[PDB]
Amino acid sequence: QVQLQESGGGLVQAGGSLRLSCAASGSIFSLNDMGWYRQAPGKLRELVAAITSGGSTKYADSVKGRFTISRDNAKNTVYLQMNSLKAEDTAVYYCNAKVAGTFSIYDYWGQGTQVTVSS
Amino acid sequence: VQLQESGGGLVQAGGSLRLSCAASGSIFSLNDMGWYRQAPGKLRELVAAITSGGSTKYADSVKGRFTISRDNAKNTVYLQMNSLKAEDTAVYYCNAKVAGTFSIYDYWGQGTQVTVSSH
Amino acid sequence: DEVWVVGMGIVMSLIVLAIVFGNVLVITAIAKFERLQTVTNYFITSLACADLVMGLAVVPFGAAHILMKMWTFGNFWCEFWTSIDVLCVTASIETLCVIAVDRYFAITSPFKYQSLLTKNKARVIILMVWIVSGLTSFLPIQMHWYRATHQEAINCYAEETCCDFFTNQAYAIASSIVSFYVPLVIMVFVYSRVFQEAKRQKFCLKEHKALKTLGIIMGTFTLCWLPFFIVNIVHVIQDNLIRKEVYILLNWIGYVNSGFNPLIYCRSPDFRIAFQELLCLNIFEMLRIDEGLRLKIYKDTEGYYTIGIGHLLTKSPSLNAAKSELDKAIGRNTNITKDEAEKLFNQDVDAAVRGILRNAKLKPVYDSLDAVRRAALINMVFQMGETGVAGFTNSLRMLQQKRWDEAAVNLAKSRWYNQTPNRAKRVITTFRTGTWDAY
Amino acid sequence: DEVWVVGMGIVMSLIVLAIVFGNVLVITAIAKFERLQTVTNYFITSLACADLVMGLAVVPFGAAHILMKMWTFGNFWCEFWTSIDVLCVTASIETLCVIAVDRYFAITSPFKYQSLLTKNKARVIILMVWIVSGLTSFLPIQMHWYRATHQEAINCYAEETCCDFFTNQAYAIASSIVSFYVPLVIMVFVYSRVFQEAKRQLKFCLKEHKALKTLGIIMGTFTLCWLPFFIVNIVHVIQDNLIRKEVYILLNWIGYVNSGFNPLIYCRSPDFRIAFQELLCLIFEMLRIDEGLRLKIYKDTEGYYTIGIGHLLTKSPSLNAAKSELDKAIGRNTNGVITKDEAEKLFNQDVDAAVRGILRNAKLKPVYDSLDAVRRAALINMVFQMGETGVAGFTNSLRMLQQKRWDEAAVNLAKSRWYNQTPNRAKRVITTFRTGTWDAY
Ligand SMILES: CCCCCCCCCCC(CCCCCCCCCC)(CO[C@@H]1O[C@H](CO)[C@@H](O[C@H]2O[C@H](CO)[C@@H](O)[C@H](O)[C@H]2O)[C@H](O)[C@H]1O)CO[C@@H]1O[C@H](CO)[C@@H](O[C@H]2O[C@H](CO)[C@@H](O)[C@H](O)[C@H]2O)[C@H](O)[C@H]1O
Ligand SMILES: CCCc1ccccc1OC[C@@H](O)CNCCCc1cn(CCCCc2ccc(OC[C@@H](O)CNC(C)C)cc2)nn1
Ligand SMILES: CCCc1ccccc1OC[C@@H](O)CNCCCc1cn(CCCCc2ccc(OC[C@@H](O)CNC(C)C)cc2)nn1
Repeated sequence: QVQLQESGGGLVQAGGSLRLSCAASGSIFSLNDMGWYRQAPGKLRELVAAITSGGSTKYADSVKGRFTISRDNAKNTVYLQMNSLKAEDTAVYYCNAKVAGTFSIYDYWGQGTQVTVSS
Repeated sequence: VQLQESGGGLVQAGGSLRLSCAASGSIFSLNDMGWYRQAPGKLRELVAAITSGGSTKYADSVKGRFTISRDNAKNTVYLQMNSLKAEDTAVYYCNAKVAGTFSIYDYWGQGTQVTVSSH
Repeated sequence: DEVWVVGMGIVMSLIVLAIVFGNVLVITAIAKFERLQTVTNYFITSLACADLVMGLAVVPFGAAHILMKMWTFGNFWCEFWTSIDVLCVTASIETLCVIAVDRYFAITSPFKYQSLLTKNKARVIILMVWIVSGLTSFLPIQMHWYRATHQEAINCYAEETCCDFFTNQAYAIASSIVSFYVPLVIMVFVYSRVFQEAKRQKFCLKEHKALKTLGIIMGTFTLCWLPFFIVNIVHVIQDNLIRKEVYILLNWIGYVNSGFNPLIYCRSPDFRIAFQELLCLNIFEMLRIDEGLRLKIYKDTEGYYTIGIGHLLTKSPSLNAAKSELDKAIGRNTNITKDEAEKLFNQDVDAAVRGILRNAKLKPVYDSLDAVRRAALINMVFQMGETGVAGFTNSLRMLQQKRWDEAAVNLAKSRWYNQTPNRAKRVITTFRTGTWDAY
Repeated sequence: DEVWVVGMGIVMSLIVLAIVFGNVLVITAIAKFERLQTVTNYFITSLACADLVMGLAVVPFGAAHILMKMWTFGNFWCEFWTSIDVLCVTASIETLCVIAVDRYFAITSPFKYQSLLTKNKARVIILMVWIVSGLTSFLPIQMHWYRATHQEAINCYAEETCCDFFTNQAYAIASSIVSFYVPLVIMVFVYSRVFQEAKRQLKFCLKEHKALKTLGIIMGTFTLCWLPFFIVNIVHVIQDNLIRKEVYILLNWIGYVNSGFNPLIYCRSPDFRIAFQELLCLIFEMLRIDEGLRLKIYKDTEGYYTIGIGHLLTKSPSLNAAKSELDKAIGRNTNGVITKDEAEKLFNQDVDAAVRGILRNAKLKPVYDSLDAVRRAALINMVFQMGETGVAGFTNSLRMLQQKRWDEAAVNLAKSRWYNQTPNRAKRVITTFRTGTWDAY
């Protein structure tokens, strides 16, 4: 019953920068935990960054210092600022929402969006 | 808060039409609503008012020929004028009353015009 | 009667164990799994702590008191044993309605079933519930306000062998009201609107079934403690015909309720999967109920390659032809996610509603229906298409004529009503009533 | 000397007279006038009914007791008189505490000052507060749970002519806590976060934000009037009779005259003040404060024709050009006058300009992002007032602001030609620049 829409992917030369952004609707975005995942080719779906509704943020070790996750509750959107891009960062990036219901928390994913880097 | 009218057309006498009004900036649930008309050479006049609880009041000159109604889900209020007469021709305005701390405030839309055409 | 002594010992000891065992199983499950970190679960965690302290500090000593027919632990524990007793009972009834109110503000919020509280805000609430019910339960007892003045009490108060709870009837009623009836009444009222708002926006959706579980938690609680609390305000308003064998028996109905909640929680699938691991072992909503959701490709009732919430991928028998357009709609080559199954549903439903408005035999019918029976019409156009829904003009015009009971007898003779009868009867019954009673 | 007894009788009669007058006046306004039918005012009402009962049922008999030097009404009214006295003080703080919580659910919702309550829901909550407050006041006294067991209490309880309120040490503390302190500190806590979420979401310049201050004063005086009585109550009960009875009876009368104070705190609101006068025969919100709002064409400080919320019409001096531009802007023949809906439809458009016109202006964009949100608006204000023409035309402070040298940036703008024309709005925004806070709005 909630929806997610990524935006802002594509190509860029290595060392470039991108700003992926995901807008959510269907819940109080303030009370939800948010995070970004990527699925590189020939690899498994891994977390890159997560922001909790309280603000705390963990990052994937490969992207620590290069990517910054951030939140804007006024617009129901969460931002991944991909900086100092490397060819290894090539993956379909996913927006995740964790919405708590009665006895359990529910997971919600975006369609995804591609990021190709060039050495 | 802001109001947004729609639904003004030329109608032959005895015809009918309905008016719409969208609203933002408050809890449309809690606000009283109503339409007012003003014909050139005539002062602004109340035509129909739907209170927040759902009570309805209609002008005597138009009683039994007009139905004010609201849908708090879509944030709108409706007025189904039927049996239009040449006298009903006026500019119709949408009113929303939004209560504050010590006093209640008035808000109006930009306006729409209705004109009944004789033969 | 020594047979009675040992036999009751095993039952009481079994009772004490079931309380401690199941409640610790709840506290552990909510503490382990992140999937279970919800505000409602945090209230359930403290609710379990009330039942846990019952099974440790209350039910045992009361079991020892009965079979020994005498109090053994001196006077100091006696005043404490009954203060912890009241502390547990008052905290549960307050916490049970802090749930019913939290559930209410949630069903009037964008994500129905989503609490409006912060996890740390929910912690503070629980902290005050214990801090308040502790004041209103210990202070009256540690300060002697309950105490009676008949010599039979003044002697029992003096001997460290008698620990019977003699109370002046001012305490007996006042405390019975503020700490039981007042929260109980608020709860039963607040949560009743919760159930109502749930069907206005029965009991088939998952989180709906969860709210009926929250209801059963409240329900069995009131049923186990109300006899004790009823026959004690009458026992003071009318002079005593309540013999003590019965008062402590109806109170033990309240004691065993502490073992009930872990069992009741096995109604949630989410909790069972936690337990099993711990032991080494609205139109859109209406159609998800009766179309189901499946993330692969499956054969439906007529044999076609469907997927998701009842989307016919094809009529051809070749699964090559099923995938051929399964990936034509998603965007990738799926060879689909739960989120992909969702937006294909929201796009299939609108196709069935425009498909109702582009049919001159259905549009006049759909125009005159309410919100509910419109949804009942879209459920037929979804399962069949507007061409087949244009079929029974007899029923189609009976619905328009507002002859509901008549339209409901004709629809139950269609081939539709016997190829999918359980679902058909739900769409016809909501035609009849205009409400959501069947969904 | 009988001079004192008739002097206080006159002084006490007026006190009772003031209380009943000003509170019938308040109840009348909210009932007569349809503008004042707010949920916040339904609480204002029962607050005045609680003050009216004190003026009629309580205060006069307490005046008779002091002057007659004894209780002349028997022991039935004596226990009824006090159970009413405490009903009015508990039903009040329980309402002044509902206001503070209702105004909290109002400032966290889109319209910052809209109650989330229905009128009907507002008035079953009132009925509840009175029922509950009565059962936690009348019941413990009419059931004698307050009664002390020392000999003086016992002898006073037996004299039809003695009506002191001797209480057992448990009741004195368990009542003051549940009936006063608990709603007191919930109020002082919850409302202080109403005040700061207001100053956060931008002091006390908006009209409604002064209404919140007006409520805060009601609570503010109520606390100060009844708190000395309730502190000396606790110090005596716990320790010993170190409190005299003439000091206890005076500290009590401070909370007594409080009942006549709310109606004049209400004169702070323009709404009640014009209502009483008829009864008695007689950045968005930042610029709205600093600009004002006028529905007719006026001339700004520099002589230019302006309308609405500081919306410039034309640099031309021909009023006909100002009206012609205004008609093109509004889309009808205004003849110099517009409506509030149109005026801030323009204002919303005119603010959008002042931000885009600084997105595109030389070195004056880097200073914009060099500053925080509270100073971004303090410069969008200067643009709104003067465009990117003049605020870009004093780079001395612009560099001073970029280099975060604000104590310096604030002295330069205090000499700027702009300072001497609009001095007061000059320093409110200069302070918003220096202190980086909403302190001046
Ligand atoms: C706004 C908030 C107010 C809150 C209330 C403030 C708390 C204070 C009220 C406490 C309270 C009732 C509690 C009722 C239940 C309510 C609690 C429920 C809490 C929620 C869950 C019990 O108070 C207790 O009474 C006990 C007496 O047994 C005594 O206990 C121990 O005493 C011994 C050693 O202490 C020791 O031998 C033994 O151990 C106990 O005997 C306690 O010391 C004493 O504190 C007061 O009870 C009232 O006391 C009055 C005594 O004069 C009495 O009046 C009588 O005398 C009058 C002339 O004097 C005469 O005119 C009246 O006709 C007459 O009747 C009332 O009849 C009685 O009702
Ligand atoms: C009345 C309000 C109780 C209550 C209020 C709030 C929240 C929770 C509340 O309860 C929680 C129960 O878990 C309490 N367990 C019972 C005590 C523990 C206990 C039980 N046993 C057995 C012996 C009983 C024999 C007896 C008979 C009559 C007595 O006196 C009657 C009168 O004095 C008390 N009035 C009550 C009937 C209202 C006293 C003892 N001895 N001690
Ligand atoms: C315990 C909290 C009271 C309270 C609770 C809730 C809400 C509001 C509350 O307050 C209401 C005020 O309107 C005070 N009204 C009482 C004086 C009104 C009164 C005056 N008169 C005669 C003269 C009084 C002089 C006197 C002094 C000391 C006395 O001894 C009492 C002793 O117990 C002191 N302890 C108390 C502080 C609790 C008795 C009389 N007899 N009665």
